[PDB]
Amino acid sequence: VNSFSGYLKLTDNVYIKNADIVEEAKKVKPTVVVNAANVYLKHGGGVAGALNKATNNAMQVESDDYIATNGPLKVGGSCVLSGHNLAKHCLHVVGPNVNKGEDIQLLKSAYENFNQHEVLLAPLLSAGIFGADPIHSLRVCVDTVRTNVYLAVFDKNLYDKLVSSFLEMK
Ligand SMILES: N#C[C@@]1(c2ccc3c(N)ncnn23)O[C@H](CO)[C@@H](O)[C@H]1O
Repeated sequence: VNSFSGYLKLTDNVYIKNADIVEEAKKVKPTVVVNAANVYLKHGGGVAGALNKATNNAMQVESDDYIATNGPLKVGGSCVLSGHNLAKHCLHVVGPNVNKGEDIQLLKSAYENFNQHEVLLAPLLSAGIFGADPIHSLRVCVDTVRTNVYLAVFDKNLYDKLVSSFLEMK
C-alpha cells in the first residue's frame, strides 16, 4: 500500500507529481484518495468525474445515497466514503468555488480535513472548474496539511508553474 514513486518532494510532508490521480490510485491503491467534490457530491467533471468514471458510477450511486440522507456537505467540509476500486477510502473534500464568490478562507478549512488521515493521494483543491489561484492553493496546502499528502496534477503546464513558483516562494 501507498507505494508512490516519481514524486518531487516539496516539504517534509508535501510531494507533487505530474500525473492522473486515477492512474496513481490504480497503481498504488492508497488508503485514502481525495476527491475535489462539490457540496452535492455530483461528480460531473474534472477530478470528480475522472474518479467516478473509474468506478463505473458506483461512486455516484453511493454519493447520491449519502446526500439523500445527511444533506449536502458544507463548503470547507468533507466526508469519508468508499474508495471502490481505486482506494480503501475516498475523502470527498469541498473547497470553495470562487466562481460563485464562495469565501476563499474556506480553502484552509478544506485542506484541514487532510489532517485526519496519515497519508493521502490528493488533487490541488479549488483550482480548475472551482476557479481559485492554483499557486495560492499549493501555498495553503503546504502551510496547512500536517500529514503526508501526495499531490497528483494532471496538467503539465500547471505542474511546471506550481513547481517553479514553489522554488521561488522560499
Ligand atoms: N491538473 C489538474 C486538475 C485535474 C483535472 C483532472 C485531473 C486528474 N485526473 N488528475 C489530476 N488532476 N486533475 O486538478 C485540479 C483540481 O482542482 C485542477 O487543476 C484540474 O485541472
